[PDB]
Amino acid sequence: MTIDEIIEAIEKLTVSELAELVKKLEDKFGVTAAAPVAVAAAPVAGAAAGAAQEEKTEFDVVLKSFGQNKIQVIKVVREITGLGLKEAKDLVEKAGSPDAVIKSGVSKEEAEEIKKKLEEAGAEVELK
Amino acid sequence: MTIDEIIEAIEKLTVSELAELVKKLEDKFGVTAAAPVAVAAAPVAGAAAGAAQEEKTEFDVVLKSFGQNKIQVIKVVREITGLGLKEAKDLVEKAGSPDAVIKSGVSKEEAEEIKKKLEEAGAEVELK
Amino acid sequence: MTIDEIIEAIEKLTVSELAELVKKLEDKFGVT
Amino acid sequence: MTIDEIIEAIEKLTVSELAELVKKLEDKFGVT
Repeated sequence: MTIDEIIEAIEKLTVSELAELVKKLEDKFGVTAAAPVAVAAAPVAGAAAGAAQEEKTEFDVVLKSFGQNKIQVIKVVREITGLGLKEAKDLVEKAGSPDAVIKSGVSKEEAEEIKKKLEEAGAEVELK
Repeated sequence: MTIDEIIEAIEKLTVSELAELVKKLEDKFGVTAAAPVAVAAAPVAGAAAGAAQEEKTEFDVVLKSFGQNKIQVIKVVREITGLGLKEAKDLVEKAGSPDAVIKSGVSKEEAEEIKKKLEEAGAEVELK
Repeated sequence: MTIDEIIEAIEKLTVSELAELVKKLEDKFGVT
Repeated sequence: MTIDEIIEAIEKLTVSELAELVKKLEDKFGVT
């Protein structure tokens, strides 16, 4: 294949394939020698990540409100994301804001499982 | 957050999130300074890509056969993957093999869509 | 977003700390 | 697998070709 032909093939990979491809280069060639593809492909995967959110092939969980149990909503957020306390309260308290995104790149199913576990905490969630 | 803590959060990210995280650092810091995270995170995303496949949150399309239509089938694989002739022929000829994976990391619909087009050219496809 | 929370945490790290985040990650995923 | 097809193509590239692939990708996605 041409370099350009390989670039268009790389451009057609799913975010997961790109990740696997890179991981596979790192194991085979070592972190140092594989680094060029790692940094060169991250933007491509980042693009695929975004294109999947706009094509609804993946979804995210936006917090519309933490309700009356801010602390209980933050609990679920920590459980989910692993964020420390400060940062989790920071993310939760950004509710209502478009980037109060708890998680993205998930399946509708998983988004539903998250939306519910969050709502069970008295928060209003919106799956985008 | 703790480093161990930051690390735990990253292990909780989706392939798409890690991909977008790396890309933001690159746009923010430049490919040279962001390189460390790019290389160190790829395996994390690779592990998440494999996890999604195992948990059925993402699916792949596997070629079980191409039949008498090796040519037409290679045409579709080339269409879907952008692989060149040689490479496309190589993969198609791997039909029946576990690694005759035409595409992975896709959604059930996309996987279905792909399965359709391949079966249309004379192939026998399995969605996993 | 959650990723933004991680980034802000990462850019706060010192170069020595960042180096430790990286070794560990690479360590935990069989990196060479 | 398809990615294995791409990996085999990448490792057959000369060091100048790999660099050209890298330069192009970064370029197209606005990398600095």
